[PDB]
Amino acid sequence: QVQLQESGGGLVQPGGSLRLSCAASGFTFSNYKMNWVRQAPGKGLEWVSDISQSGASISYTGSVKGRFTISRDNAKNTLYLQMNSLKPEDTAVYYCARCPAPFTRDCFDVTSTTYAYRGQGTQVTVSS
Amino acid sequence: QSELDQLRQEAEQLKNQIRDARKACADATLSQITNNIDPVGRIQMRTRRTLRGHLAKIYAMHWGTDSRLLVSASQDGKLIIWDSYTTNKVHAIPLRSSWVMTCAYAPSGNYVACGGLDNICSIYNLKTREGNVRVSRELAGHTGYLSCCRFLDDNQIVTSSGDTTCALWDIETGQQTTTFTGHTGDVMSLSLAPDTRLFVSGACDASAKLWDVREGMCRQTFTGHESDINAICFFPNGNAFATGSDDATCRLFDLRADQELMTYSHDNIICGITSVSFSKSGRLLLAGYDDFNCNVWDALKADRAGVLAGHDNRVSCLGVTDDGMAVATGSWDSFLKIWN
Amino acid sequence: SVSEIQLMHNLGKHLNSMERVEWLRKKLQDVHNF
Amino acid sequence: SIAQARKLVEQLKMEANIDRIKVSKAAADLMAYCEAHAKEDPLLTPVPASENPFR
Amino acid sequence: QRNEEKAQREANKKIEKQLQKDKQVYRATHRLLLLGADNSGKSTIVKQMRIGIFETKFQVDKVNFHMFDVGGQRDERRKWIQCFNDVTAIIFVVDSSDYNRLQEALNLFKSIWNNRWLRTISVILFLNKQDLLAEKVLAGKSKIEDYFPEFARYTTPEDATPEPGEDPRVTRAKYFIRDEFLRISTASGDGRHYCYPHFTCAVDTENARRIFNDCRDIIQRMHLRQYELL
Amino acid sequence: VMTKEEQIFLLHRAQAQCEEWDHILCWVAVPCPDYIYDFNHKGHAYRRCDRNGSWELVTWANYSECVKFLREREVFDRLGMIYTVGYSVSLASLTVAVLILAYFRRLHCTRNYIHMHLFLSFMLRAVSIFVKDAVLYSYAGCRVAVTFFLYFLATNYYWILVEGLYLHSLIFMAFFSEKKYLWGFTVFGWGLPAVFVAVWVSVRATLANTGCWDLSSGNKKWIIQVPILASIVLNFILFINIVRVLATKLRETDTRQQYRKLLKSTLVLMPLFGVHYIVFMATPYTEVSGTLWQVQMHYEMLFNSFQGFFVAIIYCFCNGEVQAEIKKSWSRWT
Repeated sequence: QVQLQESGGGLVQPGGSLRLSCAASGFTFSNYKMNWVRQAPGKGLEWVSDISQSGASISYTGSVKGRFTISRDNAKNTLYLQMNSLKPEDTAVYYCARCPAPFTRDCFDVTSTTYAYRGQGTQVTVSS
Repeated sequence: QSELDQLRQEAEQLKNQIRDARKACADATLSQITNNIDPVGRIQMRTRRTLRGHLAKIYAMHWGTDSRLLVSASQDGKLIIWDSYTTNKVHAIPLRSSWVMTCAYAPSGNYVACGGLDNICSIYNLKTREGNVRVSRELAGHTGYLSCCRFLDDNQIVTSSGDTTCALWDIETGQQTTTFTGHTGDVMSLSLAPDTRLFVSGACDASAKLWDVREGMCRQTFTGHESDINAICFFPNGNAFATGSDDATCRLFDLRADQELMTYSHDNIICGITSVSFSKSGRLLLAGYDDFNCNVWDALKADRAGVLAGHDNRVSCLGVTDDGMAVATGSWDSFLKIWN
Repeated sequence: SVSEIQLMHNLGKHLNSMERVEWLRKKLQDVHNF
Repeated sequence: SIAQARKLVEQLKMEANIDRIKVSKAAADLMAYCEAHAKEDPLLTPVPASENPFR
Repeated sequence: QRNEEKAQREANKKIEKQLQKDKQVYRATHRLLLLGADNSGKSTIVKQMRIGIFETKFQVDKVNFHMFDVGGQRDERRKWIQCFNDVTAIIFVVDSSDYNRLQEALNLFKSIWNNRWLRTISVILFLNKQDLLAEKVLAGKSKIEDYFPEFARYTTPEDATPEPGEDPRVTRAKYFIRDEFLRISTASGDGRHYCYPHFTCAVDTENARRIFNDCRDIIQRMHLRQYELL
Repeated sequence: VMTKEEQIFLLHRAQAQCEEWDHILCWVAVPCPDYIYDFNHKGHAYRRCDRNGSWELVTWANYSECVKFLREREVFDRLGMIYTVGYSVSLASLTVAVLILAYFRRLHCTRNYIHMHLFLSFMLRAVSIFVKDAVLYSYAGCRVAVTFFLYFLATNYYWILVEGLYLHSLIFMAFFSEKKYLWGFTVFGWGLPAVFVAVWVSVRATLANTGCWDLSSGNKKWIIQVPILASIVLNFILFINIVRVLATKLRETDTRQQYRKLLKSTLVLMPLFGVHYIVFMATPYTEVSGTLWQVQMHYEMLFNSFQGFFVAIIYCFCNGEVQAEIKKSWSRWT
């Protein structure tokens, strides 16, 4: 079964750090490009970042650029998102989205409302 | 809160209560059981009658139950009903929607259906008392694109759409009767059982659901794929079926066993399967890759018996005749070839 | 001028030359021997 | 979410109550059916041009 | 008897006559897919060419165009977008005056451009709502740097022609947006397909001719690519 | 101009008039006879008359003044060799090109349909010179080899125009209906050359019928060359427009890289458009002894011979699209 379970997420002071772990099962982690998407309260899903099969090609949404760090470990089938600084604007639930087709650069529908290959996700809360 | 967390664990524990039952009923495997069966060897099949006359890409086809007439659909609003024996275009139906993604020939041969991004499965009467063929009616009511619409009787048609619902209709009055819900993704393909009391459906969520036609409930769900299921078809006896997904593998699931029996994967193959159809005996599986060719799999050994390399684009639609005489194969090169 | 046609013409004239030349070369030789 | 969860846990009830059999007794069925009906399939063995409508 | 054979053979000839006449019109019409988002302004773009799935029919210099606004379907595209792998062009519309949802448009552009089936279709990119962009930039309340951190390190390109009597802050805002779509276009584009970005407002007397001009350019370049000229 | 046949007829007329005759003139100083074309006509032939009234024997005669006017062999045979090798490989390569583009159904685009006709057109021009060479250098027997040479030469200079017109129409006509005018091109490629070739045969059979129609008759030679020279200026104008447009397309896809690809695309277009001919198009029939004449024939024969070879390599062998069908049929055959 294609399952994606996310770890971390919690209460944090502004300007803190937190690491999110996404464990993958029921597929070859090595072939699908991964993604991180967050849903702000009363707001649509937004794309945050993506990582290619080999980790070479990494992007970010700009609103978080050079503050969020995304890494993947094909050995343990684990996808990470190292949050270095935590702005109060990034208070949202973080899903560990996976691209639909394995060996393709295109990554459609990872930000869809009802996407199949997106984990349950963990709520990341930033406050005083 | 606490109530929602209880339901998540209660439902998840059921999955843990099924997976142990599934692994418990795995004393043997299909691969080791049929280790001594005499191999099929090499299956060589060559083109017999290439059918030409589609302007645009062919998206789907269907064989008549007479094993002689086939109907094909292409993205130029044309349903052509071909005569396979003689290569003669019996009808060329002009469609209101140039965008059609599926078509089915009725077992009686009186009607044909098609639907696509128009969100409606139109029915065309081929035995009109007047010269040409017309639209019998429109089955409006779906929300998504019609991915596959096969026929139960002259008056029952089962349809699947992009709105994650399979619908069973009634042409006599054109109102939807039974709605199948449960898929979390776009539904791509169906398969009617030989007894017509069941049908399996594969959606864009790596899950194939077996449905009961008369009851309107999903009695069983097969998971084990890694990407969208693009085609599905029953085993000839109706006690099993096979699927093709975007992860470039084909899997045969057993209805009674409840788990996947055997997968059809090759190291060289990294292209999604677009169409699957069993041979009449069920000993061969034919899978149409978007790697521009079809591969004939040994259905009890996972050995490529043969390749139907004859197309200049994606293999769209594949079918085998009821008697199992020959295999048609549409494609996006607008040419529908027949192999044998 | 198409070169190939021009050169057809030119080799025509060239033949005209040695050919007609030899013709008389023989005729006037007849005449002298006479 | 709570409404569907009580339905979804109900849905998995019927799936959990299916009467499974071992694939030793189930894979043999496709093994046995593919042997009996092998003789009547004109793809598994070549069909002569006389019987073949397509040759 | 073979009397039935003659009847079938003449019905195939009658069918073939109609198919030839339908081939001429099919090749004479260019099919365009009109993508975009909820606020993109495809609604007001089709009002210029008015002179479930929805088709818009118009002609420029006696050349018929079909424009399809696929509106009836869900938010998942990955399977209905494959149908339009034969279209002349993709008319993509973007809201240039909503920087929050501008990144969404860039990701959609990226998925279209790099698709295994659409990697040969050129895009006629339309940056609608340029009028709302003028006022928003001069307002100063919303900053591009809030969403795009590289707008600070960006200068107005030398090969950029501002509109008559235009504020240069807007020109630098416009052309940063444009370059964001073109940056994706050139990263994987191998001459198979090209992007044709354009700056349009809701009040334009145009975009019928712009599509016609860009469509002719797309048709010109496939000939040259066939000739190995490009 | 004056054939051997005419010169024999003129001497025969003078013989019949004489009927002493010495085989050249009817007889002492006699003006060198007008009827002998190559004689010096301001000179005299001489005999001696005896005191006895008999012609002086050795009969003594002195024709030294008449023969006043009586090296070039190696010059033309240099030109013969350079193209015979050139047109040989041109025929060998093109016959491969037509057969490769014959049975490949997937290569039957209307563009490759013009390529078939141009290749076939270069076959005739590459063999009609060999037939002309065989017939003449190796009586309507001969006159068909000359007439088929002129027609199979005009078609190749109009089938280059047809192909250049086809590429120019694809660009400068907004969504050119290629299949609508495809029939018109094929009539214009082959049929229009025959319009003036047949007219030239009309004017060279009823007015100047002497010999095998292989000598210049003044303005009568312009019935073929002028209409051919109208497809060298026209094709050069099309080539200027197409190279102008391909510059614009590269300009709006980088500067120096685009400038390069532009040169590469122009060099492969030169063979197909035949902008070789514009160089020496205006050259009239110059003296063979001319320095101009020698260089432009050495250039022209060395370039026209391999023009079929250059086109076959460029447009049928180093073609990305054509090699795709070979590699697919390579897998399906091996």
